[PDB]
Amino acid sequence: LSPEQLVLTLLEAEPPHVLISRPSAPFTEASMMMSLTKLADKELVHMISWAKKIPGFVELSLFDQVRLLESCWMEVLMMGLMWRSIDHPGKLIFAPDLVLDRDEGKCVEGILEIFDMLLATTSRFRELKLQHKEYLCVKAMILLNSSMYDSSRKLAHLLNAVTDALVWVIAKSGISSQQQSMRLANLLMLLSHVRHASNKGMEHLLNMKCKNVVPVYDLLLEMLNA
Amino acid sequence: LSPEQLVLTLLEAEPPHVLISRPSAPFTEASMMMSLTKLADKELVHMISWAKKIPGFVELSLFDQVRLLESCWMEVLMMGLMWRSIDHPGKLIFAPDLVLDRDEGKCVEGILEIFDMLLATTSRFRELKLQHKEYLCVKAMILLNSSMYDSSRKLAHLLNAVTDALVWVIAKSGISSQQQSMRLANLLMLLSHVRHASNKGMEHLLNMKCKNVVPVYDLLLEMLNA
Ligand SMILES: Oc1ccc(-c2noc3cc(O)ccc23)c(O)c1
Ligand SMILES: Oc1ccc(-c2noc3cc(O)ccc23)c(O)c1
Repeated sequence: LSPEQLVLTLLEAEPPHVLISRPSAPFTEASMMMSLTKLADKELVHMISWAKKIPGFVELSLFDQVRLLESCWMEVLMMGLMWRSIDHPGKLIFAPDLVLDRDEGKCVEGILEIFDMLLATTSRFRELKLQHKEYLCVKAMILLNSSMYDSSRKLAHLLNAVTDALVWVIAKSGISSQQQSMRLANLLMLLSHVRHASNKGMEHLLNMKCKNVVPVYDLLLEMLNA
Repeated sequence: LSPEQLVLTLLEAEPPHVLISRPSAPFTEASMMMSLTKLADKELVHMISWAKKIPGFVELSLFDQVRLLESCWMEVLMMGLMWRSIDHPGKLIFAPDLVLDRDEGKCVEGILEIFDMLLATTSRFRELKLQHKEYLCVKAMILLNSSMYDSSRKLAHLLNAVTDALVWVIAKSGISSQQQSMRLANLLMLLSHVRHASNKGMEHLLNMKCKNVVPVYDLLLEMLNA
């Protein structure tokens, strides 16, 4: 399985876009939290289908597959969120029909700081001129590398193959050899930012759940608690 | 500055280790916290001199300097802890006479979870055989890549010089171009985990401050509230 086939497959596995519209009424802390959670919940199903299409994921132990998923879902969602919002400064494209403005975050306590984060990070990928093929590779890496802790070996092999796919895609651009290393370094240092946004969001979401301001759905309730 | 000279500036920037010792009686939740917040607080004074000795940091604006330090302080402390602990598996060398074992996390509510992370990441650096020069570059990249932001171009420039320095340090090993790209991605992917550990560590510390188990007072408090 060459780095070329792996990217091809990643493109195929791309999860389709989830559609969600704005509720019929001015956004209240309640309506917003519901819109985002329902959206996240629906997305989580597609992520799982995406993970399993990644060569070698299904071959990992059952408990590691869920360990990697429970650990990276917010990161993977916010990275998808960023790619969508890349060409639209100041906006967050949660869905084709759900494009919140920065200031619109002031409708939910504390989420405004999270919107700024996602916006700045997205702004950073924008300046980097993030390519679609790099995004696909970067997204798959967040998954395989999300968890700290015969199966560990396969994982190692899997992250290795994906890293090799990013390198290759980067090289395909025709830029300097010295630039290949700088760009690789730049894309990866942004993973800490994506990770930081994910940590903060989950904190926020968890507290919304405790403040019981939002009911939980089938699958998302299992991920948050983890 | 050429890579080699930048790395020497980084070496000269390395501050002394803060010495602390095991308290009088066995560890109480309160004394253990007093020990950790006491250690951090004294290390922060050293971390500030360290950052000021990094090429270009003092040329950044006053507010930027503080923004970077407030954003990454914990990440930097944990990374140094990892370096000091890299050769002693199962132990966290907070200081020469403060070597806690995994099972000593059970003295504080919720910090055992953090210890495990800290040891897993350290263990990760150990298997990659992290060389001192690499350690120096990564710690500096953490400070410069911390915040999610004329003085703006000064940073991406600063950061790029340290990355180039790391890129050089890896090349000096003489390994394959492919292995040079893999080692860089593996070292950089780990920054995410460090950031993650830093995030939990602070949530925990902020929580303790509320339970007032830890009397986080001066300097350190300025780093937490932010
Ligand atoms: O409290 C919350 C709830 C949802 C999010 C969120 N961020 O990015 C997203 C991308 C999605 O596709 C679906 C939900 C989110 C958040 O950052 C905080
Ligand atoms: O509540 C707390 C208090 C201190 C720490 C800590 N982690 O790593 C460290 C490294 C240091 O050099 C000094 C303090 C800490 C923590 O993770 C949670």
